[PDB]
Amino acid sequence: PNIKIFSGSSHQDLSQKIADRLGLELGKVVTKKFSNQETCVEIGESVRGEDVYIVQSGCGEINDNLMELLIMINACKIASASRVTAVIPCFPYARQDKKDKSRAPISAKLVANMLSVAGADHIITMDLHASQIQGFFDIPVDNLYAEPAVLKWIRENISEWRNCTIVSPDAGGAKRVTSIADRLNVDFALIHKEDRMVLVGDVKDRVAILVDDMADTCGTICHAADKLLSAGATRVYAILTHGIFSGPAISRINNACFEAVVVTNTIPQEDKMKHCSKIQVIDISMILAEAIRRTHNGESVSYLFSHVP
Amino acid sequence: PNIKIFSGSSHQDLSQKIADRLGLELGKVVTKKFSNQETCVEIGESVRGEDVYIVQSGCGEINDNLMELLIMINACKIASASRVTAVIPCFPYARQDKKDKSRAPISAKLVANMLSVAGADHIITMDLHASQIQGFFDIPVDNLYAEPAVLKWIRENISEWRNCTIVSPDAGGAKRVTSIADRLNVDFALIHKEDRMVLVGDVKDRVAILVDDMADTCGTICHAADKLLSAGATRVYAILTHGIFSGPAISRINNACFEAVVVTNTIPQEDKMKHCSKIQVIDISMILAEAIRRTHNGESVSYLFSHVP
Amino acid sequence: PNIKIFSGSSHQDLSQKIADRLGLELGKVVTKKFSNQETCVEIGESVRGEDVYIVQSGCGEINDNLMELLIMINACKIASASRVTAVIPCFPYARQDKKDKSRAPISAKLVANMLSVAGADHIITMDLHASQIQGFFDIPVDNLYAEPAVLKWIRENISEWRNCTIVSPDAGGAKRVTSIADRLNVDFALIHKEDRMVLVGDVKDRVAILVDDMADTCGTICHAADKLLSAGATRVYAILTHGIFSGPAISRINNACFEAVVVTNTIPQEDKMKHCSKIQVIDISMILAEAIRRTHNGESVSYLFSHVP
Amino acid sequence: PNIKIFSGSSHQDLSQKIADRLGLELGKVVTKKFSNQETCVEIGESVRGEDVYIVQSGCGEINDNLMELLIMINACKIASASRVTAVIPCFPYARQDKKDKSRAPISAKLVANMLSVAGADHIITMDLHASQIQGFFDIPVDNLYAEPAVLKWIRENISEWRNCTIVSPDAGGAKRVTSIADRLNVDFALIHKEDRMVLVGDVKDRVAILVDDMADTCGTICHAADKLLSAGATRVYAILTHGIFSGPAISRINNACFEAVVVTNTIPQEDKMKHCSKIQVIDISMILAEAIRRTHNGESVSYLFSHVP
Amino acid sequence: PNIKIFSGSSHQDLSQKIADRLGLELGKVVTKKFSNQETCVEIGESVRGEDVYIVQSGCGEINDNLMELLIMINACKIASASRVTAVIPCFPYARQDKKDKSRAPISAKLVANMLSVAGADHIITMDLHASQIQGFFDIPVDNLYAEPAVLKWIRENISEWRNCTIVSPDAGGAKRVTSIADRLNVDFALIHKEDRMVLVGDVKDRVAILVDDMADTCGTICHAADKLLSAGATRVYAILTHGIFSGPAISRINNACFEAVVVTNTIPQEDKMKHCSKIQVIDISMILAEAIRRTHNGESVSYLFSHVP
Ligand SMILES: Nc1ncnc2c1ncn2[C@@H]1O[C@H](COP(=O)(O)OP(=O)(O)OP(=O)(O)O)[C@@H](O)[C@H]1O
Ligand SMILES: Nc1ncnc2c1ncn2[C@@H]1O[C@H](COP(=O)(O)OP(=O)(O)OP(=O)(O)O)[C@@H](O)[C@H]1O
Ligand SMILES: Nc1ncnc2c1ncn2[C@@H]1O[C@H](COP(=O)(O)OP(=O)(O)OP(=O)(O)O)[C@@H](O)[C@H]1O
Ligand SMILES: Nc1ncnc2c1ncn2[C@@H]1O[C@H](COP(=O)(O)OP(=O)(O)OP(=O)(O)O)[C@@H](O)[C@H]1O
Ligand SMILES: Nc1ncnc2c1ncn2[C@@H]1O[C@H](COP(=O)(O)OP(=O)(O)OP(=O)(O)O)[C@@H](O)[C@H]1O
Ligand SMILES: [Mg+2]
Ligand SMILES: [Mg+2]
Ligand SMILES: [Mg+2]
Ligand SMILES: [Mg+2]
Ligand SMILES: [Mg+2]
Ligand SMILES: [Mg+2]
Ligand SMILES: [Mg+2]
Ligand SMILES: [Mg+2]
Ligand SMILES: [Mg+2]
Ligand SMILES: [Mg+2]
Repeated sequence: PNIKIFSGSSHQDLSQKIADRLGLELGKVVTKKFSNQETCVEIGESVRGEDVYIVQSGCGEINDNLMELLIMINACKIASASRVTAVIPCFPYARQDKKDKSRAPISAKLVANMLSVAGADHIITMDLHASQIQGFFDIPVDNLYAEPAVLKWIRENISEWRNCTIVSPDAGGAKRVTSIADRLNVDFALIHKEDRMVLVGDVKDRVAILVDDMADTCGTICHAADKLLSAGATRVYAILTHGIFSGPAISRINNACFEAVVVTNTIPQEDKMKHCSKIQVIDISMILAEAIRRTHNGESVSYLFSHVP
Repeated sequence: PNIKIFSGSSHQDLSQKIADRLGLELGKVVTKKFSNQETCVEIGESVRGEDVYIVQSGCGEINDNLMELLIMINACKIASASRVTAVIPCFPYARQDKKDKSRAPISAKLVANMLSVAGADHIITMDLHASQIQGFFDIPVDNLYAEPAVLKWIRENISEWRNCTIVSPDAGGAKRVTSIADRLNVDFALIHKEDRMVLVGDVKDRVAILVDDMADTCGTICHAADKLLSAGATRVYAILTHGIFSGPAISRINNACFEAVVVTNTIPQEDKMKHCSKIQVIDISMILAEAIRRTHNGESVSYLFSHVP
Repeated sequence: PNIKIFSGSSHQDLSQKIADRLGLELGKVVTKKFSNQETCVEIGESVRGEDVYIVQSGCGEINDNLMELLIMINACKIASASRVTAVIPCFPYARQDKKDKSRAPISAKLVANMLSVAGADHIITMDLHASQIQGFFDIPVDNLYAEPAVLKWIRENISEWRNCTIVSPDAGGAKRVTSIADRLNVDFALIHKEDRMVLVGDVKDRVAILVDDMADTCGTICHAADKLLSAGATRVYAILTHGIFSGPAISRINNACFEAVVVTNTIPQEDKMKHCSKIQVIDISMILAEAIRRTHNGESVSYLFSHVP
Repeated sequence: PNIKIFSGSSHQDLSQKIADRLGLELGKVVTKKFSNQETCVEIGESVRGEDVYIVQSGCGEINDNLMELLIMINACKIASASRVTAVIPCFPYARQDKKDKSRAPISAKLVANMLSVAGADHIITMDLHASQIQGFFDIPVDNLYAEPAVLKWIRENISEWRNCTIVSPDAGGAKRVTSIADRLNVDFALIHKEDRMVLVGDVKDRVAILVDDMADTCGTICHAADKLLSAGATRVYAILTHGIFSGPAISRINNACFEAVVVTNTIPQEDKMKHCSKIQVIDISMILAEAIRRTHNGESVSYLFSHVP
Repeated sequence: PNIKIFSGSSHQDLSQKIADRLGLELGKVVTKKFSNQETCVEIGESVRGEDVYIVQSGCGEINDNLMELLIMINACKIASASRVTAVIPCFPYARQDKKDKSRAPISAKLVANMLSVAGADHIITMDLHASQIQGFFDIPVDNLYAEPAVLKWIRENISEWRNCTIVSPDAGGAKRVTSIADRLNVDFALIHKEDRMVLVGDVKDRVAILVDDMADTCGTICHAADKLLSAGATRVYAILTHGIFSGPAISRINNACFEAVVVTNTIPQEDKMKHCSKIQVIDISMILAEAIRRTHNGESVSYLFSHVP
């Protein structure tokens, strides 16, 4: 059983980077639309008895990409692939992980059920919005972390990183920032709203680094950055694993005081970089490629939680 | 068939680093000396049907270490190991690779024959003194290169690396330096002796980096560094993959003008670092571990010739 | 046990010269081709209990000549010759002596293995491309040197030889030229490429003598000669032990500034001399004959490294 | 371990047919000549841990093709292929399988030794001239038979095949023809020379089918066909597994009385078909492909001795 | 072909004694260490067509001496010596001649393989620990016996030798002592441990002579001597062919009751004699010289099993 990497249409550059790191060519697949806009998928090579990995992120036209992924999984499964793995760098509907006093769907659970019923045997993803989403599955889920790559970027790009403060934009992400603060041996601050925000932790004359899983409309991080500059910070960075940047995010970032907005490439960023000078991209294709290769060879994946490959 | 890593007594720190990078514990082996100083080897665990890797460098008490390696290979082979690989970071007797108008042995060929007859199926080594030594074997030999790690060190440690000159100490190593000069887009200079040395290539007001496979007595690199300072160089570095440092090497380096003497850890360096402040060590255990893991899994090893893992 | 000299079809003039110097007639052998172009060999006399020497150079139709040599060795060995020696003035595939970051064969090692398995007990050759090729064998290899004959030619043909400069075309051959420069007590210069070439050593108003093991396409020596004339040299000679002269070599030499291109007769040269006026031939049949006679009589062969017989 | 099929330059059409029947693409390899006509081989993809099959027949420029095959085997073996198999449809030097009161080489044994020393683990060939050549190896040799394909051709092309006579051109091939005569339930005749030939077996008013392993100069089969027409045969066919057709074979066949000269495609035939109308080709690529696939999967190869796949 | 005797650095006095008995001078060889402690060997005279004997015992720095011997053998073999013989008075790793329910090497077999692959044609040794080691070779091995010299010493040094008892220290050596007891016409006793030892055979008022192949730490012979004095012996001698005397052997012998500890000079003894008064040395250089001369002249070597020359 050999590795076969297939790309959905969502993030083809990431799939190519992963394939190069694995020393493989992308599997032959046609993924287009019929005239009535139904997804058309044709696997152009035999996957019989192979270990198939389908790379598709929850970005762009999310429902189209999700249906493409489900259809590709189904096609590979009924084509007698030995194992089918969904590599989903940004998990769609992850923020709908609970009801919370509302007659709302748990869309993340529905997506997990659909992936299971399509025939996925395994899920590889990066920085799930809530790690409880792992429990939405009955198949194994490897939730990778961008934190090693983030730490690497911080050390090689922020000269004052030993005196910086890692800041959570809200009370929800504090855990994450504390982890980073522990790995860098720096202070960590929290910010939460009472339209006013309150900040705990000295940030004067120090570089502040907001850290988060995602930036969708960037209202949260822009408000946090305004507060950090109010409290005497020297420069404010924002580091996010998922740069969705929908709606007014680009305009707000352009009008914000960030020195840089670093995001990983779990979502393609070329279009946003055109209209926003201060967006920078961390490659995480090495982490994804190593996770694929370790799941295939039966090596430890959790080794990657703390080690940059 | 699983990976089993065994350490000879020559370089136990390197073996441990490799084992950690592989996520494995070192195999149980007793390697001591009988009273009459014959090597005693006892494999403390079953290696039947396993892929065995024995790590032993040509350093320290070279003949003792070589005999230890041969005895361990023999013990694993008659213990029904599926495959036995010798991981020899610094190949012993590599400099005796030819006769050249002398009634001399070709000791490198003798060592290759002894390794083959002991039962080695495969050799992993780093920067063979002459790559023709690969032809001394009939079994496959993977000759790894420290060059990716050297390039990484140069970029992250020499601030002026874009304006530096890579210098060969002699005409023999020019190929190597040209390779490095190609990967950095810098000038390359040669130095050869006519007790006088002649240098080709502008080095004034520029950082010079001597590059070589090994430093035994360091007469070559010390003379080259003196010449480089004569020709107006600003600082002179020396980068070698094998830091043997025998005889008067430490005193000469201490009396030399080197800013630093960077060597890889194919040979243990802790004792030399005690008596020489300007020696610095590049870890190459990641390259060796990746080579072991790729030979085991049937992935491409030559991928490592240009990529730091 | 008497000497029997057999000629392959590659270089019959050299075999005849060697046989005359030994006071012997060439052994009766038929070496032709079957209709389907397979080599046909028939030993026309008994070689039982004899010391057999088969002369065949790696020239012309190289694979045909090599197969002829292997077949003749096999025929003599199963005909109960006491000892079989391959006299190979120019060793085929000598330039494929290593892999060097390529998925390439080590063809020189393969040729050595084939010669050993055909039944060769001993190899006599001249100026191996790399002396490490000696280690590719387990049988003894005598690598003779054309240097004594070259020194003789230089003294008797270049009137200004005491003020000449011996020049290496590249960094690889410097050793050789230094040896010659030591035996003549003259200056030695190096030339290496950075499409531009750099020359170290005064050559103005002095005769320059490029020295090398072989000239295949003569791009190297022609570029070196152009550079030497640029640097004010009076006349430029080229002396090579192996005159392969394949491809465009004859046209380039005809368009080059060489006063003469001296080569030994390890490879037949009559055809090339027809189309190139400035090619001159040094006879080395005396060295080969003396080496054969000394190996037969158990006298010192290395005596020939410095003495013209 | 996957199948990798590599083509030598001798018979690229056959290699492509085999690759298509296996559902594979031919492995990336460069096989050209250096300027001095030495074979140049570069394996363009990793073969590490793979089951490598190199297809090269003993045809055309036989010594060049044989050296190409040996060099490719060596390149794959030192590139750490798990297993290397030589697929040699027509075995070179097969007719030099003995000495027989001559001081001649046993060239077939030399070729076997060279293949073994190059690193071949297994040989697949078709209709060895003498099956004793199998004993020239110590590695397994699968000698396939064209007889099933020949029987198929006879039944579907000769309408009178139930009343035909299978004829041996000489006493040596009688076994073969008897085998065929047994599988068709027809008469079998022998022909041997006393310049006159004597024929045993009624052939009047019956179609005669000469059968043989090879046709080199076609003197044997042309003389046999003349004798068969003398003895009242209606039509004479010739069926050979190896159509070498060297020397005057094409002219003799054109002047002969054969209805057809059927040969297998162990040797490329397109050029000969241009100048000879009555040559016809049986495809045996299915037999070779099935043999490769069965050796790879550990299924029975001898199943193919009697079954067309 | 003449005799050439070369000395390794292990036992130069023995080599000189052998050379004098042969009427020869020791061959010119340089055997030193490079700076990094690799063995350096240079044969200072032509050995072409000669019968070369290299004398090196398994004593002192055993792995260094063994590597020296292998390198010297290789140098002589590629220097076209007609025959190379290793004269190894004490065979290294002889006690590691089996595994015996342990995952241990058979180091003696490895040493034999290394000697064969270095190019040894013949082995001369004295009192192999187990004569089965002869079967570890495919080349002839002459295992000489010190017994004639021991018998001579006993008769000329022990006045009561006709009434003495020859004693084995263990059950393993009984054969040897019985041989001696047969040649002297005396009683023979055995001793074996049950920390207690049991002795069979009357030894009261009689001189006892322990006999053995080697004394390494001398625990065995010291315990045996204590038991012999317990059983009423008058004086106790110990005679060993190999006096290794490593570890605490000298102190134990000094504290033991031995009248004398006689050893042969297969291992140099001058240093041990300085610190131990009761060590005495039998010269066996006459046996070794006669064995060399008889192998050279084709005379019977086994003649020496019973005759002092
Ligand atoms: N794609 C989406 N874009 C924007 N809002 C979304 C999206 N999907 C779900 N939501 C809504 O966003 C809210 C979830 O917000 P969020 O994850 O920031 O906070 P939380 O889950 O309440 O707390 P926390 O993550 O801090 O523990 C819900 O009201 C949910 O319906
Ligand atoms: N361990 C050793 N320490 C020192 N010198 C050694 C050692 N082993 C061999 N030598 C000697 O060193 C010489 C080889 O030197 P070196 O490798 O620097 O140059 P080279 O092979 O002549 O040329 P180059 O490597 O530049 O092509 C030989 O004379 C060899 O005998
Ligand atoms: N017959 C041949 N003709 C031309 N090129 C060849 C031939 N055989 C091998 N080569 C190629 O030529 C190259 C070897 O070149 P060359 O011997 O001039 O330099 P090198 O070995 O890199 O260095 P140097 O000899 O200076 O130490 C390799 O790429 C090899 O594949
Ligand atoms: N390529 C070749 N082309 C032509 N003749 C060859 C070739 N190779 C060898 N020969 C010669 O052909 C003869 C072998 O002929 P052939 O195989 O037809 O008959 P055989 O071996 O004597 O008997 P049979 O095969 O009938 O049992 C030998 O003299 C051999 O030297
Ligand atoms: N150089 C050495 N010094 C000490 N012990 C050694 C040495 N080499 C091997 N040994 C160990 O010594 C043991 C062999 O002991 P010894 O030869 O005295 O007895 P044996 O082979 O069991 O029996 P015996 O020789 O009486 O038939 C083994 O355990 C072996 O590993
Ligand atoms: Mg939430
Ligand atoms: Mg949040
Ligand atoms: Mg060297
Ligand atoms: Mg050097
Ligand atoms: Mg070269
Ligand atoms: Mg060159
Ligand atoms: Mg025949
Ligand atoms: Mg026939
Ligand atoms: Mg024992
Ligand atoms: Mg004992």
